[PDB]
Amino acid sequence: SYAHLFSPLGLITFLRSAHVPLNAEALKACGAKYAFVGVPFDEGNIGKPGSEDAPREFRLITQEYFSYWFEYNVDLHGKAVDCGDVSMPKVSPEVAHERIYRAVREVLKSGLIPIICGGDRSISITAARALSDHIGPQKKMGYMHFGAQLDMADSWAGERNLAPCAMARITELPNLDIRNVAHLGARNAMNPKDHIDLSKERGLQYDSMFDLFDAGIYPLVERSIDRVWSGTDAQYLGFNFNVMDSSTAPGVTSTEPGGLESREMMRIVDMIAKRGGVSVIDLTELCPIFDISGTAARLAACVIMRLMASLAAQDGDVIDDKLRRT
Amino acid sequence: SYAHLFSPLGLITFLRSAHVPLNAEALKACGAKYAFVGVPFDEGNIGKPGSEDAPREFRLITQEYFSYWFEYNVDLHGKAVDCGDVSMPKVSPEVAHERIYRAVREVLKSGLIPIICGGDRSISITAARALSDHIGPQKKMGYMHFGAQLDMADSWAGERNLAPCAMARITELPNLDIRNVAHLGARNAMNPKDHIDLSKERGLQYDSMFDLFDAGIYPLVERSIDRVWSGTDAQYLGFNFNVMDSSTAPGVTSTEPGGLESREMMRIVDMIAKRGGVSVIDLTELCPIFDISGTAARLAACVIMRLMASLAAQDGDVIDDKLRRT
Amino acid sequence: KWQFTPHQHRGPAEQFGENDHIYSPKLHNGSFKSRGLATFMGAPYCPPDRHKIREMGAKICFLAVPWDQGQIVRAGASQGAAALRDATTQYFPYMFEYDVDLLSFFRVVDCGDVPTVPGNNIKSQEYTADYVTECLEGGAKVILFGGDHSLPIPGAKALSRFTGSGKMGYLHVDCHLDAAPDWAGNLITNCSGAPRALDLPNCNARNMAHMGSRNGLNPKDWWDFYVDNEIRVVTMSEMIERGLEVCANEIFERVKKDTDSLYFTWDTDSIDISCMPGNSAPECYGLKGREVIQLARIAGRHGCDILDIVEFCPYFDPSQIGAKMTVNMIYHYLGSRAQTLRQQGKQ
Ligand code: NI
Ligand code: NI
Repeated sequence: SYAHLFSPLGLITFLRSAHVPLNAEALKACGAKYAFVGVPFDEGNIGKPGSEDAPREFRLITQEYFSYWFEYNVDLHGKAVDCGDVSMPKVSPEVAHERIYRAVREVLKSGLIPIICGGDRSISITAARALSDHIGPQKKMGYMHFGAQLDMADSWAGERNLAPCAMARITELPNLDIRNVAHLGARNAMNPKDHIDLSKERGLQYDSMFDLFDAGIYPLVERSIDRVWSGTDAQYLGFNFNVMDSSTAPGVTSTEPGGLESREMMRIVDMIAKRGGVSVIDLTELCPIFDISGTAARLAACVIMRLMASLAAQDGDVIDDKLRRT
Repeated sequence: SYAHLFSPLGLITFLRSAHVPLNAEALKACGAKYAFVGVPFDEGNIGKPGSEDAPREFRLITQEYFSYWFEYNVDLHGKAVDCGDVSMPKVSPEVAHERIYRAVREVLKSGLIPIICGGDRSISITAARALSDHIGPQKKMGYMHFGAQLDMADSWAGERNLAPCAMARITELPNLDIRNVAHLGARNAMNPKDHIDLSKERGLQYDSMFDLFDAGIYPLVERSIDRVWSGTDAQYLGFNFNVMDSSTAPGVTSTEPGGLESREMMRIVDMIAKRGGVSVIDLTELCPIFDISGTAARLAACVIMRLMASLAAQDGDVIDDKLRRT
Repeated sequence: KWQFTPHQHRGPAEQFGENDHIYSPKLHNGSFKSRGLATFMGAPYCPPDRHKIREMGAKICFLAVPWDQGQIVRAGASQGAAALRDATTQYFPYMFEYDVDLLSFFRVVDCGDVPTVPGNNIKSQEYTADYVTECLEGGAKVILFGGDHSLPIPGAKALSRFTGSGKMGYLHVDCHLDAAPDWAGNLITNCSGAPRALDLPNCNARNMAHMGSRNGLNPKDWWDFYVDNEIRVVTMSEMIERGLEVCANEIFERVKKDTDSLYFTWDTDSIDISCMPGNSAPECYGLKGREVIQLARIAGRHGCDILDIVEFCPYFDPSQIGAKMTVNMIYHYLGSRAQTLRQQGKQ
């Protein structure tokens, strides 16, 4: 059935996906490559509230798009499923995190790529830890995060697993070599000195926005992609869309002027897709209460959907050209 | 008197311009070069509702501007009149289109350039037909359109005159050679597989948004301007402002990331005005309901007024720069 | 005297560390979620009095001039300062891009707001002039956050007086030319900043400049003022053609040449509507985000005696983008200024 490719004849899910339960067997069998996983978890957020509503609000925007992307000659129909939201208590983060852990492990047991939508930036700690444990100490993982904040607090308010500690915890992962870690977009003053000092002590080779502009952007991004994907067995890719200029991403926890514009992030996605694979896609810190006509949520959506599309294009998982309507 | 050019000593119309009935003889005497015609018709639209209030909201924004454009040393006072709105009947599309058709024929007989503010994109089908019929089969028409969507549905939901069909209808017109047709902006996934197929089959050389970015925009726009204006006796220019980036025009029916910035369109406007004439100007799919600050409407207003100012400067219709308040 | 609490909160879980304000908070979350009683940048409060300023050794005074009733368009700018101050809680006073602790480098203080006399442009502007005068005379450079673009009239007068027999430059960055000789007979509205500056005895055409104009809310007289007085205007067209940096450095050279002081007024409508919807009269075809930050970096390399930022209206903005853009205009100006001073071996 291919009517969905063409102009019409005449459960809120990611991309109008089928629900599959969060079971390794069900997911193995469902035929999709990606499993969307909502994580409306909020309690590592040190700044303004609202990211709890992001997984719902992200889902809605994705429903408006057709599944066929003419630019890549790819159809996304059935390439993803939605496993719903991870079930989590409030006012109990330890348990919350262990539930996120188990969820992500399950999806990776299935051989499907989890697409994780937060919620606050700290969910990536657990998610990344999942991937680490999932591939084992015999294998090498790589990590790339886009964002304006380094999130290299060794602790924050005496605590170890908050959003601004994300990257500090992630780079302690046994099988992630600091050489396979990339962080792109850091700028402005939500970046205290101890985050710089810890970055320097560990050899985190972050690509500040200023570095990026000086390099005409794409060349530096290319070198960072190379370090993350070269000689690694699995790659985690995360987004904080405050990497983007405020104008294109107002609706985020902590917006930041002077960042990437939409077409640049779209160039970047194609450059990532050339490497022909990702193990985990995350996005966090969308914040619909602060959005202007869904600008930010729609940007996030196009980014995640173009990446899926671009990967499929690089796989040669395209549509037969010689197919016409009714 | 040029008192309106300077700081003051002490209806709802496009540019605070005089009203003039929708009448060929009145318009020929009135002195202006352009006639604004609102077309608050929504019933080709299958997407989100709102386009029917754009003519009012567009008129209102244009009230806030001075007539003088120091960049071109042009005054727009008396260059436009406002003919009001075409009288939309009650859920009767065929008779609605018949009325628009007659409205456009009327303005064209006057000599003046209709500015057609929609309303939905489908109004273009009949405005373009009107121009076609005006010039007749002994003459040659050109068509240029800016949009994120090709709108090349031979039929949609088993209908043939809906917004998504618009180009398909327009490219059937007998005196519009496909070589004199341009379409600029196509991106993302509101473009199903048949819109492409049909474009390939009829020889429509659309310039997608990313073709434009790869060519540096302006060189490819210039070639497409050339195809439309060179050899033709009349030119239709139409704008859907989802050609712009989301952040630049949120208030449109179908906003899309990865589009033009405002400065890129201001330069494209000057490139168009260098050809020193246009036969019809349309804009459709402004959707003010979902736009605080009226960002999209303000952008549309500046695009149209700058085009008016730029054509005048090309025509040498400037004000005497030696003039002083005193 | 110059004292503040790192991460604001006093009481049982107060932090005392002298550098705690440039580090991740230790005992609690500071002001990052809940504003509390935040001053600009968490700086000590200091009355706009020349003795107190001088006694604290303050080198930068933040002073809000919320007056928005000198305006021919529409009120709202009076709410700007409050959103600015709130937005600073979302930032540290440390800037890794320049490696500078803005707060301790400048001993910045928050001088509160200038009082207004509603419906009385003349008296409110005299208040502003008096208030700025206390900051200059206390030995500090000044950040003025508007408020209406009437703000450079009392601002430039304060700096002109203080400059004495010296010479003063005046740079005006804006969507609008703001050179009404008068507006319906009124000399001192928000659209006459530049002519009023030119009237000052020690501010000369050759050290004046405008940047950022485009589109058509510029009456011909505002243009004619620049033409007749031979004042460098760099339109938004020229900035884009030649490069922000090239144009910027050129006009900063022009307004600093053989001057003792510089007045730099920066209207937020110079910024593209996509980045700054919360504005008194917002306009497309303006500076992008990265460009705003670059122009502020450039202004900081050069230095000014008074920076004013105006016409920010948070009421017309659903998000934090406007307030945070405006924080960045200031913070990048100060960071760049500190970096430049440190390399020169100076303050
Ligand atoms: Ni101004
Ligand atoms: Ni202005």
